[PDB]
Amino acid sequence: STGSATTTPIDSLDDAYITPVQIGTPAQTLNLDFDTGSSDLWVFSSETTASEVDGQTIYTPSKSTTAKLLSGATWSISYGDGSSSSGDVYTDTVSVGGLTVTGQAVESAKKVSSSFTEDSTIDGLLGLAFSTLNTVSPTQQKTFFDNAKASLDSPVFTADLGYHAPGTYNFGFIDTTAYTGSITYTAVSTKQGFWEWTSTGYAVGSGTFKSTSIDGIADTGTTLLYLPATVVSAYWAQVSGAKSSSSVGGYVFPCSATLPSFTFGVGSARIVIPGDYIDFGPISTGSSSCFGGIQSSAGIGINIFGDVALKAAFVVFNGATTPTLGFASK
Ligand SMILES: O=C(NC[C@H]1CCCO1)NC1CCCC1
Ligand SMILES: O=C(NC[C@H]1CCCO1)NC1CCCC1
Repeated sequence: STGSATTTPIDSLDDAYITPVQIGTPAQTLNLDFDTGSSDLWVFSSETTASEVDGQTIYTPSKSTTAKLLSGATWSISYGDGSSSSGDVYTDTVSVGGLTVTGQAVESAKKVSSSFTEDSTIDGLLGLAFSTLNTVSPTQQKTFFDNAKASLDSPVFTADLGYHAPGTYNFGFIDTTAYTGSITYTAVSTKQGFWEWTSTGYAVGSGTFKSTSIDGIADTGTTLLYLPATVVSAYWAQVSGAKSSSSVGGYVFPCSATLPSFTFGVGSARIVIPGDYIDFGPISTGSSSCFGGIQSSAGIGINIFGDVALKAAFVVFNGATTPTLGFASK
C-alpha cells in the first residue's frame, strides 16, 4: 500500500504545516502536525477542557463506531518549546492520504497548554519519530508509520515541505519526479528516539564550505534551524545589523536586509537554503526588526534541522531494519 497527502503551511511564515487525517467511522477529518521529532498521535477532542479549545476541530470518539477506549492508558507529553498536553487513549481507524491503519492509538487530549489553545489551525500532532519515545503508559503505543510500515510497498515516508506553499507527505514510495539529481543517504542513530544524523558541514552564502560534523535531528515539527553557536554567529555576521537579542530570544536582523543562503552538507552532497527561507518577519506587528530562521541550539542540547532546512530538500525517512535518511535538492 501507499498514501499521499498534501501538507499546507498554517500561516504566511510557514510557522508549521498541517495535513488532513481521517479518524474514526464515519471519518472525522482533523488537521494534524506531522512531527518527525515526537512519537504521539494526539488530538483535540470532546474530552478537552472546554476553556482550552478555541477554534480547533475536535475528535469525538463516542461518534466513531470503531473507537475503543484503551483501558487504563494515559499519556502526557512536554515539548522543547515548553508546550504540553495530556489525556487518555482510544484505538481507532486512522487514514492519511488513502493509507489506512486499524487499531491506531489516538491520544485524546484532556488538557493542552496555552500555545496549543491559541493556535486554532493545529488540531493535534501525528508523531513520526521512533516509537520508543511514545508517552502512553502503562503500555507504550506505536506510531502511525510503525503500524503501517509492514503493509507499505517500501518501509519509507517522505517529506516535501513547500516554501510559502503546500507540499506533500508520501508513505510507502519515493516519487522520483519530486526532486532533482540524486538522493544522498546518510546514517541514522535511533539511540535518542529521533531521526538523528550527522551533517558534513556548512557554507554561508557564496563562502567556502566548512567541513565539520554537525550531529542533529530531522524535525518536521520544529519550525527553525537550530545549530551550534559558532555556526549561527558565522551566518549572522554576514547580515549587516543582525544581532542576538536576549529580550527577543534570538538573532534578529533589519527587515531591509537581503539574507544570504545557507548550505548544509549531506555526505558529499549539498543542500542550499535560500536566504528568503531564513526570514521570519517582524518581531511584532509594524516592527522593522525581523526574526531570524537560523538560531543557536546552545540552550536545547541538540541541533535541529527543522522546517527551514527540510523545506529546501526532498527528505526520505527510510524505516528499513537499519534506518537511514535521504536528502535531495528539488
Ligand atoms: O519540541 C520540539 N519542537 C517543537 C514541538 C512542538 C510541537 C511539535 O514539536 N523539538 C524537540 C526536538 C528535540 C528537542 C526539542
Ligand atoms: O519549533 C518549535 N515549535 C514549533 C511551533 C509551531 C507549531 C507548534 O509549535 N519549537 C522549537 C523551540 C526550540 C526547539 C523547539
